Amino acid sequence: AQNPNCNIMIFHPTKEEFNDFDKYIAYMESQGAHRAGLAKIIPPKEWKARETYDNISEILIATPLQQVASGRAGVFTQYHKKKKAMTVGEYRHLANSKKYQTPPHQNFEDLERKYWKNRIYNSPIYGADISGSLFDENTKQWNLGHLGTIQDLLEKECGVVIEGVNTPYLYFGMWKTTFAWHTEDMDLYSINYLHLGEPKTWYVVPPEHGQRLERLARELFPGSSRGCGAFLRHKVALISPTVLKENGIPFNRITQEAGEFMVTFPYGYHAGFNHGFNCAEAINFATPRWIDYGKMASQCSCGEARVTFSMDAFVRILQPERYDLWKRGQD
Ligand SMILES: O=C(O)CNC(=O)C(=O)O
Ligand SMILES: [Mg+2]
Ligand code: NI
Ligand SMILES: [Zn+2]
Repeated sequence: AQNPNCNIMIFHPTKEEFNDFDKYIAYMESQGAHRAGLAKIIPPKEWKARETYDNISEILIATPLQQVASGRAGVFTQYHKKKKAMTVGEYRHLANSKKYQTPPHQNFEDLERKYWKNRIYNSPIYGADISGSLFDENTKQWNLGHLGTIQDLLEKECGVVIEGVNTPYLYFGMWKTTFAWHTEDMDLYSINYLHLGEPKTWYVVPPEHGQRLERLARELFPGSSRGCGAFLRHKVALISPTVLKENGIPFNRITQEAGEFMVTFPYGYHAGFNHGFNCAEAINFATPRWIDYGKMASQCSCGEARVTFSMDAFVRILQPERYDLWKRGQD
């Protein structure tokens, strides 16, 4: 069995290997990459996403979100307070302001220590889930707006034609902006490209051990767990690496830098934070191997999770027994 310790693997495809996306995901899995829940892919030196990032300042962040924490430094939740619209140029100036800018630090490990010590005492503002793309239309390799759609994959594997679309999303981050512990909708894959700016640190639990994380989370967030049997789908809970180690939870960590892709695998729980002003693009995707994970994905039906239009068909076809309860949580 490849990668039995579930380490995060890093890949360096050649320009030829970068042509066929599906084939390279299957190759990474042949080497055991999915066992980690997360892999890094460094593009060949010949590749670029677009020519420059000099002309992005007029993109609008319609609903910036202030991430307000509650709890203790290593075990906390966050809620998202809506703020007034602002452009990417305005957001970049805000991220660089004395109130929000990255502090002086020695290296990534020092900054990680500072994050976990001090995150809860600040409320950073995040631009999230902005439909759009920064890939040039002429970039033919690993262009996250030109991937095969999840609806087409389901139709190819299972024969059922369904409604829905699958488009990318942009993220604009600052120091201490935080992504809570979660798996993807319907335990899909994700891919994330860091277009520009400062790094993103990731934490991940191997898919084979995800239920260990879920059990700790029920212990640590006992009111939330009573409220909903899949409350991690709410995407509000944080647990630090120190707390995970104290509780024996298997996990790994890695820092993504600008120009690098990350792939998350089905049922790989992940969380992380941004180092300073940055912009990422991400989308969900599927392969044949996903279908069995989609069929078994937990679901939130309490009302909190609310998700895209295109999840309806996935639940309807893959999880007909759960569909009526889930749709009620949508309504
Ligand atoms: O960068 C982010 O805020 C979130 N990214 C992910 O959870 C992802 O691509 O799956
Ligand atoms: Mg612009
Ligand atoms: Ni994710
Ligand atoms: Zn719920």
